[PDB]
Amino acid sequence: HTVPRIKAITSKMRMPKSKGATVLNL
Amino acid sequence: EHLLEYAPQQIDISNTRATQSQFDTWYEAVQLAYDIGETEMPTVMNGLMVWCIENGTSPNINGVWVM
Amino acid sequence: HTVPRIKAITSKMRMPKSKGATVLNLEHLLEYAPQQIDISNTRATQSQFDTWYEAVQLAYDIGETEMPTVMNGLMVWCIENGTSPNINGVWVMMDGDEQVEYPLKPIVENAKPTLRQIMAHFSDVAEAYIEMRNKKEPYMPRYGLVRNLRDGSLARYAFDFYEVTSRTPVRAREAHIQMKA
Repeated sequence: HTVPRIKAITSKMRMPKSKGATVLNL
Repeated sequence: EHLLEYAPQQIDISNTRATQSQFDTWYEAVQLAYDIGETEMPTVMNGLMVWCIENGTSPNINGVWVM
Repeated sequence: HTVPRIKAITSKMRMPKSKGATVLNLEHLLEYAPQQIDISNTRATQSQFDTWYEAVQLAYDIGETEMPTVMNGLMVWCIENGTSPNINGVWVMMDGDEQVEYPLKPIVENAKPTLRQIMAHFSDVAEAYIEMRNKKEPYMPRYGLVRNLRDGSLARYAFDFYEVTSRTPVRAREAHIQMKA
């Protein structure tokens, strides 16, 4: 009796990266 | 011979109701899209009938239904 | 001497079933009884109405303590006109025999799915306002006014965004057949 709620899938954003390091300074 | 015992229910051979295969595909495909466990889906379809009584059966393709 | 009674044949109901398993949950169904007002295709969902009400607040830049005033005139304005106006334009309110205007672009653009289907939240209250006005003068909304209609008492049910439920009088319920013909 918890009336299932459709799970929300948050598509993780893809920071540009070089040599395993983010380029933009958030 | 076979005709004398071939007596199916009227409920079964109709042009209104969908075949058991087509209903099975719809019920399974909805489960994959919503991603809900089979033990909890009875709840979801429990509100689907109630929602479709209060409205039509040809709504907008894009939209939501409320429980 | 038992006077045979015609036997009763109970036609067993046919639960929908997939892979030999009932789909409906009979337990939950016996207490799942929501209001008719809630599950409708006319009224917008509480989330969509929340987005519209919040987004309008950001666009107009008015404090939440004063916005009730602004929406207080929005319903009255939409009774006197339709619910599908020009995207670019204004709606008028009133401060003591003077006009103040507000842009109509934010109101009619953040109204999903349509302004009628989201402003129908106000349709219940609008009956109280119209009845109050009609108690001091002959009041008729301009929509039903110019819809070939002539009845006076019915005017409580003669605006564009009226939603119909099981408690509307038959005279009201049969009316919308002719106006929306």
